[PDB]
Amino acid sequence: SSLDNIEMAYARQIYIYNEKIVNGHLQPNLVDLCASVAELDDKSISDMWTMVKQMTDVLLTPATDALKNRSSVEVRMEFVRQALAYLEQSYKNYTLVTVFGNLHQAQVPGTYQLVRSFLNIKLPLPGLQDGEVEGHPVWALIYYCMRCGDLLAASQVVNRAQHQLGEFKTWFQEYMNSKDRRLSPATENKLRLHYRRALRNNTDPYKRAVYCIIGRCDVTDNQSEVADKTEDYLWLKLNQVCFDDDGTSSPQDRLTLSQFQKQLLEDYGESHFTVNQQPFLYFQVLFLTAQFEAAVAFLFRMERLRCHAVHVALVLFELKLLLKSSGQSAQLLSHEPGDPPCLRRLNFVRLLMLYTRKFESTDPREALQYFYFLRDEKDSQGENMFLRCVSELVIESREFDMILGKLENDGSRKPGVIDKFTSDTKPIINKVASVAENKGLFEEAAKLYDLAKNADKVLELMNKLLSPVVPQISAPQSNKERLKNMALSIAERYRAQGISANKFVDSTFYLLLDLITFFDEYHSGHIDRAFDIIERLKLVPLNQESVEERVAAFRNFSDEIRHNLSEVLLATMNILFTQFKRLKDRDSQLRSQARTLITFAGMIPYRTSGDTNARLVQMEVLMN
Repeated sequence: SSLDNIEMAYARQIYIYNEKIVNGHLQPNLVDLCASVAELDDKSISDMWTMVKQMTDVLLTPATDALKNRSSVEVRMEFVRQALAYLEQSYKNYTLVTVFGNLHQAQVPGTYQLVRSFLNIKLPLPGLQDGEVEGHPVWALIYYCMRCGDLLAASQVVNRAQHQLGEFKTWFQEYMNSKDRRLSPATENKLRLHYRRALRNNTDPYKRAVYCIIGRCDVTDNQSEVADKTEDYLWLKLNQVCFDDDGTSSPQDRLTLSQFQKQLLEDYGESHFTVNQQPFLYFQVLFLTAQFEAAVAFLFRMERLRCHAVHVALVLFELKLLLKSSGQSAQLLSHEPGDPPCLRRLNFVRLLMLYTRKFESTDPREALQYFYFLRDEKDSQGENMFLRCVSELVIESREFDMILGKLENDGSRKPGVIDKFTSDTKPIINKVASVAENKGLFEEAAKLYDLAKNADKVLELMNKLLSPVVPQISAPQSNKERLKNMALSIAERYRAQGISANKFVDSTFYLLLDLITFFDEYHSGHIDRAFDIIERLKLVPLNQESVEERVAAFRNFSDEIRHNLSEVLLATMNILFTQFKRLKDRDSQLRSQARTLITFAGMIPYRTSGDTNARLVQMEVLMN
């Protein structure tokens, strides 16, 4: 098996997810099934799924293309709110463990008191301004209340520092009471002027940071003294991004979400974030900024972490969030000319195929579960992608019994892996059989048509396969022996089970087998038994009385039968010629039969009739 513990754990979740789809039961959320796998791995994987769950928990318009939803301002703003919520709750957890040692012992206080207990450890310094509030510097209290996502707690601190904060009291009030955490253009410019004029080059880093979080200003300043870690930097910038240009505000000192997204993907990039040691940190950077496709593409190239990237993509696919490439030939990560900037396309088919191809040779059962995600996908020619992957896997692996089921001698069918995806498995088996047929795998196709109980196609292909080998020697491990044996198996099973194709195809098949028996007795030297066979077949005439009706019947015999007339005539003539020598009136009728064959041969057009008729007459001459 090529699947490791986590990869296999994921596969089981896909098995469960698919089982519910097929049986029309209440379908549990895939993200939840996948998140439970993090228990078997580090906290990075648990944190990844926690983030993914929150970033994809947004309100989407139903029955709508992912591009329309992903491009709407409502959805884009909700991604930011979900990212800010995650980053704020994450920091509040870091504060709970800092004060209580671990999240277990926190068993809860309000944000204001929690921050106070936190500053005892965080700030057990000179530059701070505007005094304290109940023992701790006011701006540190405000910043960390905001960093924990509790604006009400921050306002309580402001309400207790009205004295020295000045006009910031009313600015924070408007900010908190605004629905989108945004000041009015007039108050924002006022604050911005106040920041540039006075509070720039200030000694209280918390004051500067709080000011331009509220004012969404100094966007090139990362406030590193207080927002020293990557998540603090994401939280800061996401609080400052402006989505669309309203046409009235000044663009100076403004950070749009598009720029910020392109700064992290293009300008900074993998290298900046110490990528190999902390690939999940860059994945978080991309995913928290709603660059889902680029995030998946990035993590997918980390082959040790590829399963995580694939199953995040499956969640995005199932939630109708994923932006998919139009074609299967595009790169893994691409973009279309009319898509908004920073929105990218993921080649979903390619990503899934590259993943299954790692293990479909050793674990075909699992690969089939992942193929089912392509049941609604179509290839460049319009074929169902799930059936195409199934057909190719079946044909290339030759695991016909396991995947498609096993036909038993009594006509029953043992279920296969395919039975887990439907109850009407016959059309799928037939489809795979046709694919094998178009590829020239006629023996394989016939077996598959037999599994599908498609008698017309089985005997059609067997006629095509038997016809060339009818006169050949049934040598061990030869093509004729193999084809003859599977023809005898079919004949026996079909006779016992009462199965029959259309009369024309059906009679051709059993006549081809009867001729195979004729030649085998002939090649084995059983001249008399061979003669008894061909006579009972009433195929060629042995007396002038039967010549006319044999010529008539030959006009409706299949090309497969007509192709073998030459060898039937030669072998039959040699039988009469052999029986003639062994006598040395038995002669009159023996040479009369030979002359009947020549007469019959002359009235019938058949392959190689010139050289054959010559050889027949040459044997007759050695009898008269």
